[PDB]
Amino acid sequence: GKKKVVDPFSRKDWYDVKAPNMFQTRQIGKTLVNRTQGQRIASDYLKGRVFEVSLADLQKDIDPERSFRKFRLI
Amino acid sequence: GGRKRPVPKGCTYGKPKSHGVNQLKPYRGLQSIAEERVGRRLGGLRVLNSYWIAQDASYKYFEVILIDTHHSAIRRDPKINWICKHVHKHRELRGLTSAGKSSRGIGKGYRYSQTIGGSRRAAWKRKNREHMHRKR
Amino acid sequence: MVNVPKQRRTFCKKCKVHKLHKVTQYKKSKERKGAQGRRRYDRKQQGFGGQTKPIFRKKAKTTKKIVLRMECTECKYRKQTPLKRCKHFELGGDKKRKGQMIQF
Amino acid sequence: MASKVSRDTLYEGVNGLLEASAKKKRGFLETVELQIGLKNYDPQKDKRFSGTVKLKHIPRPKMKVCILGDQQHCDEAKANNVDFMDAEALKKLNKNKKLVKKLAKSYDAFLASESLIKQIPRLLGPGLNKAGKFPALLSHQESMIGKIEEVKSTIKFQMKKVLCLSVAVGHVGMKSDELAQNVNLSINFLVSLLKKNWQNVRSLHVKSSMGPPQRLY
RNA sequence: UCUCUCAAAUAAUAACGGAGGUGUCCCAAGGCCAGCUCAGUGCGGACAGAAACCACACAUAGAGCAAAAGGGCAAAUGCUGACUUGAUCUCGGUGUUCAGUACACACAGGGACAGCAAAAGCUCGGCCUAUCGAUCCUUUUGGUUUAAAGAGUUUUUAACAA
RNA sequence: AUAAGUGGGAGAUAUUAGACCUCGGUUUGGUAUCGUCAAUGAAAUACCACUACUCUUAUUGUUUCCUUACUUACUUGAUUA
RNA sequence: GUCUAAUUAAAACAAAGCAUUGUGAUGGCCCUAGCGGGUGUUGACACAAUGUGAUUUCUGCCCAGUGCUCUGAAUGUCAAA
RNA sequence: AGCAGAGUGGCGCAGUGGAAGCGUGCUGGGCCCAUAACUCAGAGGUCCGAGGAUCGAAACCUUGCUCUGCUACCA
Repeated sequence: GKKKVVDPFSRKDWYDVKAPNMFQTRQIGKTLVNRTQGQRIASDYLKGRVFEVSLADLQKDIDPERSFRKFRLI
Repeated sequence: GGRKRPVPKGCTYGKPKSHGVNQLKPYRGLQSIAEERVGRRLGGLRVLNSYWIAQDASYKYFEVILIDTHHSAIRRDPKINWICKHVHKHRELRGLTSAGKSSRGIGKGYRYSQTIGGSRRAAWKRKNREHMHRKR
Repeated sequence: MVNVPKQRRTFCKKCKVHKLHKVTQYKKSKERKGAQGRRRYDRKQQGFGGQTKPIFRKKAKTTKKIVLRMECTECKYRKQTPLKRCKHFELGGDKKRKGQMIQF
Repeated sequence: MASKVSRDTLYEGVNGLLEASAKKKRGFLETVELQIGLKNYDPQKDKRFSGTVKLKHIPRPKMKVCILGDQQHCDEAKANNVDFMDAEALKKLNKNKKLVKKLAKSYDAFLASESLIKQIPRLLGPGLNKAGKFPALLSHQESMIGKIEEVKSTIKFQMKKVLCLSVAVGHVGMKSDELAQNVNLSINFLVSLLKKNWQNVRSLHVKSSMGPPQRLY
């Protein structure tokens, strides 16, 4: 019988996600992770996750020759 | 603990009053049970008493007081001479040991009026006797 | 339907006078332990002989005789009266009315 | 959350209560109120708290009581310094407001004689009942012998539908000894009125008008 | 359990005899008094006919009195108004059943206290004849009384009366 | 005005001057601020609650209690341990 | 193929086949009051528990009722501690 | 007897102190050749009963009826 307050949005922290070195922009973001409880490992609930963004956009090739080519991050 | 009736798992042949198996309990204390077992193996030593040291779940710890009646120290020395008398052979089974005396329930007075007058068997016999005097 | 008035003038032996009494129904009042036989009753049942005292079944008894508790306003001394068997007891009765319409 | 004089965790004695003079921080004469909670007194049911008490040492009131008086009853009250009116006053009081320096509800309290109790519920009823000044036998306005009571301190007390009772027992500028009799006497009448509850009085309080609560044994 | 009959004219009296009913119903359908006259018929009265309400004459119970049936009754026991709670308290008797006992219900009284009516009187339920239950036990109401056995007090508790 | 309700009620606060004071202060007059009252309602709320509602948080003690850590209890399995 | 030795040898029983049920062993099913043990020097192609009855062919509809079952809303009801 | 739950237009079901609402059925209009279907218009409430509370009760309270489930008791 859990029952949390409400507005769990006003319980989910803040975090920055870094992209890779040899691309261009090593910030790809900031995004909203669960607040670290000693009854939740928020760090593990950042680790297993896999994303895809097309490299063209991150590379910021304005007229994108790279537009198609989809790229995955972990 | 509970001395669960040695029943065949067949229901105990008779009246509903006798149908309890597991809630049926020793009229003899666990002190005495400790003594009687020792006494059969050690039939040459005569048991005075038993006292407790410790208890967890399955077992109760006792130290049992054993006397050598065939040792001339104990023949020797006047206070304990009377224990060498043949009247004290296995006290434990006759409850002349402290454990056994309590289970047989011999206290003066009233709370024990039946059974102090006769030891536990004896009281029954006196009561149920037609004492027929000759000169009726 | 036995209709019964909320007020009845009847004899009360403390006033030694016929005085007005407020009328109430008696009912039956909860079984209590430590009752005299109940203390004994429980020991007798004490367990593994299986339910000692015979369980009364064959109940045809459609009603019960009502007792009215009549309590004198002046001396507060209370008087018991039993009445004859009737299913439906009412007090301040909604007292049946003579000739009454059945209308239009 | 209480001022340094009173600790809110401490149930003050009736002797300790008298320290209401500290709680009149306001330069002017605050009213002392005695504030009682009722428990398992079902307020919707026939357990209806109604009473009057005459407080030995007066709430400091200017009480003008108005009588509708028939026969000897008018005379009786007249001796006891009542405003003195004889049923023909219904028609002055109601229909219109008086004139100058007087409102047609220039009465603090209302009394009507039993003979005159036919006329007032029809005529006076809309204006009086909304005020709550309406004379009931539970409000104990016999105001002749009730008049020496009323001016010299009679307060009525009635249960709210949330089942609370809120009494005025005094003014704070009243000597401590005099306050003690008024709080105890008010209480003693409340105790008389209690219809069979397990714990009819669950907490007793006395509070100053601008000023911090006291919890009372 | 009760009525009528069987049941042979006191009473008693049976069969898986005959026709039936009872576990309730009712603050009046109790209690009391006053007034009234019903079943039914005849004769008048727009709406009114065979039957509606109104009006008079006749009329032994043929009606109505909760109910089964049989008794009973006409300034009532019925019907309608009025006033009410004696359908009460207490103790004893009596009838039935037949030990003429238990029980239930009924009948007449003594001691209370009344209820009603002008009163005389009547009235311990229902005009009479059915309508309901032992001990232990549960419980309440009663006097506020006795005991809880080494003394009190107070909870609890045992009880005696109905 | 939105009184959760409701009892009683016959004013309470801020400022300034004068008198009194050692002084917070007290008395008196004026001034400013809603009001019991006026206004007019279900209760009148200056004047506060007593009971309580619905939201939230800290903290101890207590109680309901779930998970996870150790191995020396117990349990299960293998061996000239 | 079996049986009511001593009145019933069959159409009954069993039976292969067919289908259904539980269980990964600190289990399932089972005995013993208990200790301890059977299946089991067995390991799901096993063991245990059922029902129908070769081959061929067919296996419909019905979980309302009575059994059986469940990671089921499980502050229904609900004991002692 | 303990405890819990249910009863709202004919029917099925919503409703948290100010009011009577939806769907489906039902009636008529119209769409349409016609009906089916749809669209439109109207009709439809002792809120199971009674009483209390409060200015006002389906609403809250309580008692009673009715239904429903478990469970204890037992002269």
